[PDB]
Amino acid sequence: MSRLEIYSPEGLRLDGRRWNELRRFESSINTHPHAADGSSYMEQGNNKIITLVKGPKEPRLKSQMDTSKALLNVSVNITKFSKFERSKSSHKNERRVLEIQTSLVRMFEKNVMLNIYPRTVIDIEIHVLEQDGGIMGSLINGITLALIDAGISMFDYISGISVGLYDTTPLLDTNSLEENAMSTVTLGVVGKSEKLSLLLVEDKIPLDRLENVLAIGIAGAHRVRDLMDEELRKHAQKR
Amino acid sequence: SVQAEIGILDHVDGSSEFVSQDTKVICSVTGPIEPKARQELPTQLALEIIVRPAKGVATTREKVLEDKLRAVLTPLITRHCYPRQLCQITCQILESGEDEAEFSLRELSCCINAAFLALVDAGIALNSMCASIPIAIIKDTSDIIVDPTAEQLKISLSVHTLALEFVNGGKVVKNVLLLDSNGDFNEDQLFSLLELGEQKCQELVTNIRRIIQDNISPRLV
Amino acid sequence: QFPEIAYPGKLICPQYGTENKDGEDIIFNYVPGPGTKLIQYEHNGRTLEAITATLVGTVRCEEEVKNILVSVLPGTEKGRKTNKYANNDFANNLPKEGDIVLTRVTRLSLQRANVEILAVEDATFSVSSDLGETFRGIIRSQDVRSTDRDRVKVIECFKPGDIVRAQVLSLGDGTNYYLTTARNDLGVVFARAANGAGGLMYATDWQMMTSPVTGATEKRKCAK
Amino acid sequence: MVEKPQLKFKSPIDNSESHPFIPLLKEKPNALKPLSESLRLVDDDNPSHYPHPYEYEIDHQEYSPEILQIREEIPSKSWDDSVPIWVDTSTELESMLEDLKNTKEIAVNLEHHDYRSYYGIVCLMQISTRERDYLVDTLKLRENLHILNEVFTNPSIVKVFHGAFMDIIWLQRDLGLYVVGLFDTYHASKAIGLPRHSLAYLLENFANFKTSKKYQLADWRIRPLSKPMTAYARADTHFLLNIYDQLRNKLIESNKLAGVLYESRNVAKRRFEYSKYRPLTPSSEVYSPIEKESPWKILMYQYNIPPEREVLVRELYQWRDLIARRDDESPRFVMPNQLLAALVAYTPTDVIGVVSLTNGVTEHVRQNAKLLANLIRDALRNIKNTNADGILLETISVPQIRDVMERFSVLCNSNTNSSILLGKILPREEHDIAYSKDGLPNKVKTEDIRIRAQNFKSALANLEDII
Amino acid sequence: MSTFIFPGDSFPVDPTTPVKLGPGIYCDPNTQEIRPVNTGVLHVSAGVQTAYIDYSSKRYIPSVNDFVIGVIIGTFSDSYKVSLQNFSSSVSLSYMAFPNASKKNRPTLQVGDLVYARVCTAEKELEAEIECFDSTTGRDAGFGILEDGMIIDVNLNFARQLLFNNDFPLLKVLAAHTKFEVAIGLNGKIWVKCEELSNTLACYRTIMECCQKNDTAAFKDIAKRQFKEILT
Amino acid sequence: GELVTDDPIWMRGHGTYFLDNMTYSSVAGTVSRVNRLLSVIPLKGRYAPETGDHVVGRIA
RNA sequence: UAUUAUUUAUUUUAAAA
Repeated sequence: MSRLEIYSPEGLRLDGRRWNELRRFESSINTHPHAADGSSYMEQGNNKIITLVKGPKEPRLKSQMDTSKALLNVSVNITKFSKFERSKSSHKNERRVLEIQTSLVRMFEKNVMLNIYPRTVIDIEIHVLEQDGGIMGSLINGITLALIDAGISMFDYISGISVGLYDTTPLLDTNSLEENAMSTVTLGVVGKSEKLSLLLVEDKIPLDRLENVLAIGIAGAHRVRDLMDEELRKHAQKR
Repeated sequence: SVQAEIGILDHVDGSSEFVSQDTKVICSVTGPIEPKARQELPTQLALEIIVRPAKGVATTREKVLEDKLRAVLTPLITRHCYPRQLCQITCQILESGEDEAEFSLRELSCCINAAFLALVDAGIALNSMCASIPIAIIKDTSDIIVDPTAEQLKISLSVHTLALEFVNGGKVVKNVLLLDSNGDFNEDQLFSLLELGEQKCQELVTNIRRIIQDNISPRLV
Repeated sequence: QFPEIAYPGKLICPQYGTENKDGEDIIFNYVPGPGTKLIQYEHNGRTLEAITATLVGTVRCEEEVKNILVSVLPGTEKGRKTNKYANNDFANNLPKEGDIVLTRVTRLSLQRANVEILAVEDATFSVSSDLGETFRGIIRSQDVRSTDRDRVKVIECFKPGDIVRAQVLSLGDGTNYYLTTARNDLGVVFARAANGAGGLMYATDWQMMTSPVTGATEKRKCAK
Repeated sequence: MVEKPQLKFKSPIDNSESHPFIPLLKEKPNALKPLSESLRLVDDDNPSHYPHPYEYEIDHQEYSPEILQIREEIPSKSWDDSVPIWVDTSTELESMLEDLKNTKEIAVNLEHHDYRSYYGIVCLMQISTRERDYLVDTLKLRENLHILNEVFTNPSIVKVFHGAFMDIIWLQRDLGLYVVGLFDTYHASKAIGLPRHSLAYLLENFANFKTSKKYQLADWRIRPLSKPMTAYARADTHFLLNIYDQLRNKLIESNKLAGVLYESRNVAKRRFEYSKYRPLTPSSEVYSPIEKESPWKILMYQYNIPPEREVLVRELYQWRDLIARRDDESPRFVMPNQLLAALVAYTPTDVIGVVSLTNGVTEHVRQNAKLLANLIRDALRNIKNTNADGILLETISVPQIRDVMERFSVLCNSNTNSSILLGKILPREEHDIAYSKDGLPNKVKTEDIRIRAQNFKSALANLEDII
Repeated sequence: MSTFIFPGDSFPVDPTTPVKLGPGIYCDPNTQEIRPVNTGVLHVSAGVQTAYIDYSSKRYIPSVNDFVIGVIIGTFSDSYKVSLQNFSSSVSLSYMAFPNASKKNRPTLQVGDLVYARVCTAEKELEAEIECFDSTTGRDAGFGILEDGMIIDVNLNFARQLLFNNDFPLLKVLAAHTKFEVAIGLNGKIWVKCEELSNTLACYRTIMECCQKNDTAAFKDIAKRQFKEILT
Repeated sequence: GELVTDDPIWMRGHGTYFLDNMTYSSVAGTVSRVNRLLSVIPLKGRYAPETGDHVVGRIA
């Protein structure tokens, strides 16, 4: 927009929220029943993500078959219209996608009981329709909810949350404008525990300030698990 | 005078490092190993030649550098006593020692000398020995010079890469493996540098034989 | 009465034709062959099962109220003698069952010898680079010799690069053919010493091959 | 040189196979359904067959709740300081029976012999508790071992086997024993995912017992057993209780205990039935020595026999089976498949040909050489005893051909630039040249290369002699 | 008579006396001349006069009657798949190549198990074959699974000097510090094992350091300093 | 991820995993109790084949 | 013809006697 106040002395951010308030979290299950085994339409703030789980199924070619566990493939498709300016495909932009996809595979292959499904493959197709900051955390929430819809056995929830640090004030669920003005940490918290399955720090953060950011990060991620858990309760009781 | 080392890399069968003027090339050899389906030869050994530039990615310039380096090492290896096997020869150019946009002979010559030494360290059956030197002739005074500097290349009329094959104590020139010439020259200048090069390569193998013997002898018993 | 030369699309004759000869009417039964196909045509609203040529060459008829094998061989009679269709004849003439082929050993397994079919009978043969047209078969150990079929050694019968004259048995697994050399005239017909690194060897005994110049002897499964 | 123990049985050997398999059970301890109703033939058109007793027990009985939780494994008894307890008398059987009634887990294994017996005979039972190891002579207690049904069917006692897919059949056919509370460590090892599902793998790894495994196809009828065979027999069950403790805890951590106990019940529910009274549909719960409508068909493919000689292999397979039943021998003892294939391939006419075969004939063939020769001769003389276009011409006939030909004639009455840019440069033929001494090119004619081609092909095939 | 030689050099043996071809020399199938192909020390033994070249190498080539340490990488219906060295071609180990083998009994060997075998077939045009009991002499003592322990990578010359030459003081200097059991494979593998892990670890570090330091007289100071360090 | 019971005397079935002498769920569904078989029946799930099923299949 | 098979092995029931 323009020159804005990031965190006013009145404790209000540029979009009206406060330091510990999340963006609106509207999740949906079973949005694509005739196109995948697991579906989750993730709408976190202005982020709009479609996650499709196809599996466990027989691999198309025996060159990708494991006789002791399933193979996990995560495909992240960032649409040309996810932002304001219609971005053109860049050769450099392909490297950042591979790092995200690999980080997601290594994250959920440890939490999803792949041993129960041997000689099978689990394809995760993701389509990002719009992004507005905190896209990495929202991708995690879509995968967790889509795997549960597909009946894939997991050990616990994996909650994705993004925390920013402005001067000395940490801020929960950073949007696009806030990420452009501060350092951002994304976390992958496992269930109600304080254990992390993902930790990405892509900007400079003082070492003495990192301890507190993680505490508020894992805390706000528990709230994300509640929002995802409640959506599964309402969808199971009404059906 | 040139510098050369042997057995520098750990996770390969044979390695080497050849230095001339400012050109530095590290080469590694691994073989015989299991070849790929698109690589195996029914009767003889298959070669995988890879040269990588000091700057940027591998362009088509290094592709013709592979094809020339391949034409030198292929008759130099007893391929038939390794049927359905693979040999990976990888040359890494640390410093070019010359203008990459204009010349590539000082790197080709060092890759040949580095590959031969690495093939010796690996234990591949070699039919003979090999030496390679760069040759140039200066514009003003049409003088033939061996192992020219980077500045002399920018003042030369033609550049030459001579790769010879040595047998019997490094005295009998069995054949001329590679003679790559580009520039301006006639028939008289060719045999003038070819005769001059045959005696400069002859003292190179004599120095190479001393280099590899000073390293392999402490290994054996 | 059909034109000698034919183009893909020229109507030859329907499947039924009659004529009065010597006061005895006969009806011809024209069946499709290699180069034709029954095509229905319409000129007044009623179909007919006519034979239409689909090759470039001359039409030839043979016999087995009789049946007539109507076919079209590709090329001109002058071009067949010059053999200007050698590459096209190799791909169009697939190796059927019971044929004799000239292969090249490319892979030696403990119980089989993978080969590459290079020619096939048409002694005249047919053989085709970047053409991308080549067949391959497998010579199993059980089909190497007739004397003591089981418990043999293929390393002493073949080598990579040897040319082998072998008769096909049947389509192995779709991917490969099944060949055999259990005959005196089947086996290695052209080999070289030390996997091609030596001199041209020649067959002598039923399982012995030797080169004249080098004098070295190597055991094979020869054919003579 | 070994006397057949079948001759010493108090109950004779009935190889007649003239009625469905009647279970040798007279008392059903630890039962939920009365034994008086388990002897009713069940006929669902499958032949009428006696139902497997204890089937309702294995289906509707629960294991001890102690199996569900994890407990610390107890070390197996010392191997160098222990000795087996031979059980060959009726008095020594009750002393062990009252010992197996006072325990929680037992390891059981059996040995079998099938070469000189049609259906086969059990030769040794290996029982071991957490304290002692027992070796039971099932050849002298063949009529007395039915007392063990009080322990083998007690749900509070776990029977630890390893590959009981045959021991269950051997217990009910030769000893009248049934197992309720089976724990097959084969399905436990198969569920965990061990590379080898054998008992030797469990000994060498979980029990650290390195052993030579050759006393399996041995003759277990001989008495007394040799010292190596006694040590091998006791080893099959000595450590199986310690292995049971390890594999059970792993099945609980891996949530695979439910599947192993389910599969174990399906193994204990197997029912033995004669081949003549076997079900037509293949089932994994019923066993028969012959489970195919034509067993000689797989021999004709194994030995590559022409289909015209199937009437021969039929009369030889059926004759071989009836002879094996008469003398209580195995079909391979009277005539192996190696000799059966030679008789149908060589077809011996005279009696001398039946005796003189390269492999060598058995004594049954040697005595029945005249009978077998008369069979192949008769079957071969029965083989020699065993050994269009007007359909379409009537539809169209001949006078109607002039219509389809007139249709043809008037249907098909409806049937040069040199170059533009590249037409006079690409279709150009080959032109070869040669430079003279003055440097001028000289084009060779297309007839000069024609001379070269016919001169090479003629001089190529003209090689028929080399010195 | 031992001299350093190079490929393409003149073979210092007269063609009159019949000489046996060994590893290092090559007989051209065309010119029938005997010429070197490797670089090392030439050895000639003065009944039968054989000749070979001792060249430095690390990539093992399978040869018959060689004791090797292999890793099982594949179980199948009638044979194992064994790897004698990384990136090399795998070798075959049949189930019938064991003491007291049987077609009705599968061996209790899994992937990742170390086996001490003997190369019984080394055809250049075929896959090499190994066995865990000598098919020629009936031996079986020492062959089989190498349970626990640690395997070490050495060059082929260090492994051959350790198995054949009894004057190599590495085995002797190790016994002076700890009791162990060793298995030496000609494919550059050395398997050691001690009672305590601390002793096996010091044996691993010594054999590693002694392989790169060709000074044979320094093996005593290597084991002295290495075993003294693990005590801290 | 949530706890279904802390009673060790149970036989864990599908949708259920054992951890630290306690029992947790691996899917989202209803808890089932049959004799001693404790399991969780998930909502959406593919066909689970069993012994003796008259099925219709296509050759791949 | 799953106690059957795949050879540089796509087998995913090799257990009992």
